Amino acid sequence: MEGKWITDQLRWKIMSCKMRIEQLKQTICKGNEEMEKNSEGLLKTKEKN
Amino acid sequence: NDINIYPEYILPGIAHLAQDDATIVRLAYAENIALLAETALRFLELVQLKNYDTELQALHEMVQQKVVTLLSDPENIVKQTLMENGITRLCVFFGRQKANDVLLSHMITFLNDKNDWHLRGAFFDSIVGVAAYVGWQSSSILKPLLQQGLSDAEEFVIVKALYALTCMCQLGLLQKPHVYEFASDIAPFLCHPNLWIRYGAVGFITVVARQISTADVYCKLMPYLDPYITQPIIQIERKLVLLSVLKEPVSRSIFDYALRSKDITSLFRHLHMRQKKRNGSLPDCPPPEDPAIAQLLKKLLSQGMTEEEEDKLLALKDFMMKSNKAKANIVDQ
Amino acid sequence: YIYSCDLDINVQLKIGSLEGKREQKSYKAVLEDPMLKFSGLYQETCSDLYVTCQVFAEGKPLALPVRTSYKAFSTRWNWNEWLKLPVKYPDLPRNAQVALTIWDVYGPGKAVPVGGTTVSLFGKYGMFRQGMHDLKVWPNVEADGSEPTKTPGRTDQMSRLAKLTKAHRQGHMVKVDWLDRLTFREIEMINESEKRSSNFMYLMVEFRCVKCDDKEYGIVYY
Amino acid sequence: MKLYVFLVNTGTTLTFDTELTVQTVADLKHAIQSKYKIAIQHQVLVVNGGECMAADRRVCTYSAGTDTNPIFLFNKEMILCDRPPAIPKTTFSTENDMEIKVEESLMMPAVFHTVASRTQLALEMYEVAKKLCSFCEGLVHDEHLQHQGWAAIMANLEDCSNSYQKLLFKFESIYSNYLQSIEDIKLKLTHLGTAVSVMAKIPLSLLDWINVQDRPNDVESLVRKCFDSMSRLDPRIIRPFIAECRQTIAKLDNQNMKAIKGLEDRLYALDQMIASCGRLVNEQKELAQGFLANQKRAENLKDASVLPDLCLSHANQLMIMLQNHRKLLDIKQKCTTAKQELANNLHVRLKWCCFVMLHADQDGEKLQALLRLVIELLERVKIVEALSTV
Amino acid sequence: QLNVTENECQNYKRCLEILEQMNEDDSEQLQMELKELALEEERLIQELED
Repeated sequence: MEGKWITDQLRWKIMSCKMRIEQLKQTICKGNEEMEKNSEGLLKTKEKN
Repeated sequence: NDINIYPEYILPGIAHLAQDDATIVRLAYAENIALLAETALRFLELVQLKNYDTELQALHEMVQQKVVTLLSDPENIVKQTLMENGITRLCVFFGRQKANDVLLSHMITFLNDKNDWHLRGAFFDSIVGVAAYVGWQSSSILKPLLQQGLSDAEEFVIVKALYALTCMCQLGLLQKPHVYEFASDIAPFLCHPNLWIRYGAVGFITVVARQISTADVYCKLMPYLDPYITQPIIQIERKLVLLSVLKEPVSRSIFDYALRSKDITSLFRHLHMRQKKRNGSLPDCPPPEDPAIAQLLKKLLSQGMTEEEEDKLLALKDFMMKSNKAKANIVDQ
Repeated sequence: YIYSCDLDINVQLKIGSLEGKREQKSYKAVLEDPMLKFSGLYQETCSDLYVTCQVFAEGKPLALPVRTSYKAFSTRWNWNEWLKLPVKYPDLPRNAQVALTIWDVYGPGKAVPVGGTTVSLFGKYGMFRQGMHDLKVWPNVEADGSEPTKTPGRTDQMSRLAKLTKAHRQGHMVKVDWLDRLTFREIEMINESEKRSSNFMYLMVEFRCVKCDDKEYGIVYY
Repeated sequence: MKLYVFLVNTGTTLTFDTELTVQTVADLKHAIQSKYKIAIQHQVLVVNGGECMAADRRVCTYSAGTDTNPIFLFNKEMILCDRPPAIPKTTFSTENDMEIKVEESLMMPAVFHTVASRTQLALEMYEVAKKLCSFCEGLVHDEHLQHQGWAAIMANLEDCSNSYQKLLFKFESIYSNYLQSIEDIKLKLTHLGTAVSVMAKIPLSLLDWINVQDRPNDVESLVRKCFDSMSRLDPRIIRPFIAECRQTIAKLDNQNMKAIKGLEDRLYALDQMIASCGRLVNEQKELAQGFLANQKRAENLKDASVLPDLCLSHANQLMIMLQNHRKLLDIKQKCTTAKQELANNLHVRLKWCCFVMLHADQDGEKLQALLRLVIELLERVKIVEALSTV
Repeated sequence: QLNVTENECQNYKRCLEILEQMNEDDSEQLQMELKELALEEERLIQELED
């Protein structure tokens, strides 16, 4: 049981590192999409202006 | 005069006006009646300290009886809501001596039509609470309640079920058999595609890992745990890493459209034969009700049907057949 | 038009999707705790949540945190559902405020609702709305329901567009139809400006029309 | 004699007045509920090395309840919920004022003509330090009292375990020889089929009594009884249930929990620290008395003791002693927190044993069934052999 | 008595092998997993920041 707890700690650490990388990537993707939409709207408005 | 009027009038007024149509009024009446029982109790304690206990016993009996009588209201939704909200130590008036005794029957009477399956999860939580001081030996009597909740309608009620699961794992007293039973059952349900259900399952899993813990965890579950853990990398005392170890939950939508069907029961046998093909000797495709079965099978296979699916698919598919018979009977109304 | 006293019926409605996107993903708060990644939005093509909705008469609770049934939004949050809140029509009708939340995992250890807003059950003049009232989102925060509600959901350029559209569609337009077409065309430009507007969270709240006059009936408390 | 009680569940100081000494048995429970923050429904208390208090017997019946031999209390919900024993320490207003005053005194500069106020503050600080040392001594006593409540918990575990082992191992061992007795039962079941045939062949003074006995033990009921007795009597049903009962016992059997660290080994260090704190309080009192004697010396110093810097020296000594005392106050607060710390550390093994208890409570329902079954077996052997003779 | 001793010992031995060293093998995985995931998370944080 003790070894199981230690291994759970370490393996959950590695997995949490991966999961954090993943969530950061998802947020970056959402931000990039928002930026692209804003850039498109800005370009259209700039042409009209 | 105040000491004398406390119980006499307090119960008198509480009852005389207790009769009211408003279900919310009745639930409030219940919560306030609990408060007023605490009040009369403090009044008796102060009288004892100031100025035998047999009156105290009669009062506590009246308290438990009042809790039950309140449970007699037809607005079962009202009772469920009031209990779930107040907690009130679940009326803390009869305990295992009588709380199990009359409370088991009272909750069982709730086993009517499951329209409010959310109320079903609420009742599961309420049973877990009643497990606090009523289930040492009737814990198995809840195990039949465990199966009944397995018969519950709401998948949100299913998340509430995993919650109350961990809750009993704390409470316990009927675990070992039901313990391994739930371990095996979840093993296929591991990749369960219900984010609420998946997370609450990982949580009940960590709670059980605490409760049974020991090497018992390894042998009993870790084999059942292997059905989901992509890697043995998790703090089983934790649910987030635990799920991280587990494989990604399968598309519940795909089986649901599969679930949406009617004759999948025989299609279920066909899927079992296909699994045997995966691990066995079935090379051929029997002559099922070809159009729908074949269409769905090809759609799923081309969809990316992977190796690990079929087993947990069949397990939760028996669960499905249950829930689907449930839906068909609900169509009666 | 109708008086609220007679009905006193329980609350029920339909489900709609929130306009506010999950750009509220706590980038730094994500950088802190591992649980949040377990967020349904954090890990799905879209985000489902556990709905919570209640009504409080100027802050006094009058119903339960109603939650919708199991439905799919992890790939598209398009909500096509109904919900029956626990508030009677006459129940605390005066100053009643529709507060709600949706429970979605702020983390594996943080699965709960963090979105809330409060709006009066009736309108700014007292008429009840049984029609969709898209709500102003208060992300990373939940509803309060008080008369001084801290997360307004329902009661300017977009305001002008909406008010003019309501007036015209009420039957307030002259036989010169050409404007209505141009009216919608320019409402298109106004909505385009509003959508180009960012750093805001919104939600579409669809009050279910009542089969009593069979509309988004305007009820007034009495 | 006022009741002395420590919530063995907390092993914490929550005493009772003699006012409840002679009141009803439930009076102690209601006192824990009201005076103590310990309700009734989810609560428990028993006699260490003795039985759990009944509803009638007085404490002294199991002589206890003293400041050195009190009764042990357990909040049922305490382990029922995870509830690492909460130490939501009451308002530290005394401790907060102590901290504020100590900070001021450390920030207090040398006193020139302020010697009287400095001596007054030093005396107040010494009295407060003595009061806090006494409170911490009572705390170390309550730690030894948690140790005594743990002894009581081990005794209660041993007792309940003895009852459960009695019933269980009784039914079990009885079946153990019942194995050959099981072959005899098989012969009896052959005779039972024979008796069923005879009764079919025997439709219908001592005969009157036998028939009366037949009225509540109908033929179909007895046949079902024998059938189920054999079926659940599936020897594995015991041997597997045997492993089950052994597992319940083991679940009780957490040896390391009781032998935590030689709790007396650490309690000795705790008592030594309490002694050091008392010595510090005595030294602070001695320094305050020296400060009074020094006020007298400064008053008489106008003529014969004209050496300078007396007031500055007094203020500096007061500040130094205040800093020293505040230092020990640090260990005092550390022990205040270690209260809840060791409380959860115990609640761990507590829950271990308690869950063993609930599982073995299911096991004991099974064991009452096993009694009933072995009884059915033997008593039926005799009486139903008679009734089947026909 | 020996029967009860066995009733405990058989169950105890059941999981003893069931306590598979697979995770014991997983123990060394953290060593390679740990520093690499640390570098990866730092890079992901920098990317998210930009």
